[PDB]
Amino acid sequence: VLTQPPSVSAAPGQKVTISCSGSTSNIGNNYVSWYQQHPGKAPKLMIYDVSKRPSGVPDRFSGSKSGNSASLDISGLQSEDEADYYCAAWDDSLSEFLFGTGTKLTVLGQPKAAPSVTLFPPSSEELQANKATLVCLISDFYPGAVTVAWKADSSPVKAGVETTTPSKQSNNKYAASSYLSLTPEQWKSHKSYSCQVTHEGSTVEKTVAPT
Amino acid sequence: GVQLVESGGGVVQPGRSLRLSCAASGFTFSTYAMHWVRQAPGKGLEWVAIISYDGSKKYYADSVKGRFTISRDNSKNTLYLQMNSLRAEDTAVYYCARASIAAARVLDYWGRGTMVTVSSASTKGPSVFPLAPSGTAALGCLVKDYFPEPVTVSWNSGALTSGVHTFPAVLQSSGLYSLSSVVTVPSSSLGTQTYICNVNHKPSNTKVDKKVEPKSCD
Repeated sequence: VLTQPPSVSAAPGQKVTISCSGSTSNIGNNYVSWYQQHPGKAPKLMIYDVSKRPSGVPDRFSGSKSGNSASLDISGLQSEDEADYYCAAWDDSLSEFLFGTGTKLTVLGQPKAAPSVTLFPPSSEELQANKATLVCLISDFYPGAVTVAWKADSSPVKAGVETTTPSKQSNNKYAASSYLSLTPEQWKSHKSYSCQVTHEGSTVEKTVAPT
Repeated sequence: GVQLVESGGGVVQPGRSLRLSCAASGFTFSTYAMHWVRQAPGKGLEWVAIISYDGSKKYYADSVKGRFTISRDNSKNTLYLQMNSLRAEDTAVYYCARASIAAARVLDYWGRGTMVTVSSASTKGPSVFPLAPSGTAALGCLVKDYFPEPVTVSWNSGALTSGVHTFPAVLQSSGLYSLSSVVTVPSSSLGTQTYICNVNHKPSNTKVDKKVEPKSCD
């Protein structure tokens, strides 16, 4: 539980705000904290006990709590800022700490762009190799953040999926790949398979079938 | 200043155990609640367990509750995590963190974790396949199921590398790394230009040359 959006983005000096929502079992009663994890270094306590900063954190990094959801506001964004965040809290019912779905705050350096999906169907060979590997090619998007998940026909499922993380490319944009490995027969039966690349509110569901 | 440096991780065939190790050096460890957090590649952070300053009570997340064990040893300011029955999903990076003094719900200082890798494999090679092409279409090669990480690619031995990008692999469940490469060309130049991928996997001492063709099928 505890959903933050996968995204946010804004200009080299403007404001922005990431949300956090869970339930009365958590956030609603228990104190919330927020962490900033740049690409490869470790995380850094940004805000704690709802609105508190460790002398070491600017005043622009603020944070409130309304009901069963907390929000981390930020103003005057700086390249510095651009990193991933996480809103965490303690859940009284599961007796164990909880982390957030995470959010990537990208500070606009170049014009947005939509992801270029390109779903490849199983290769004739591999199929023979008693295996079914579906490739969903994703590319050329500025805010390097998207969401991937598949759907065998009507219904969706994750049983057998593995998606990479974005990664900058020559042309300055990000680009990542998903994978839906199957059993050649699972490939046969279900009359339809689609790849869903949600991104910036607007999604894109590319489908392809056996024939 | 504070200092926490994890240690003791790497590669381990599923099941048998392995113990991680964190060492504080920047305060009075003997009086600080300790935390274990891990992060798989890509997936966010997942909380694991917590132990008091004297190692009496501790809370684990069902996500392990019993598969793991978090003991500490204040005499040598070292924090531990015992991992028995290493399920594959457990592959990730292990962050060691110190919770505040009067706010155990606050991890103030973490350290660059240490990488865990639950994979029962030993050197293998590539399993190249053709991503039949179809403004102007794109096509590629689908390398799959290799164990030793390093693996490079090229198309036609270096003829205009533009319009190409080879993604990062991915540790599938079978603890096998797979990755693909892709190219873009004039959909008008189908059946006139020969496109093939110059694959390469040293750990397997292999080169591969799959020559992709247009899908006159279905």
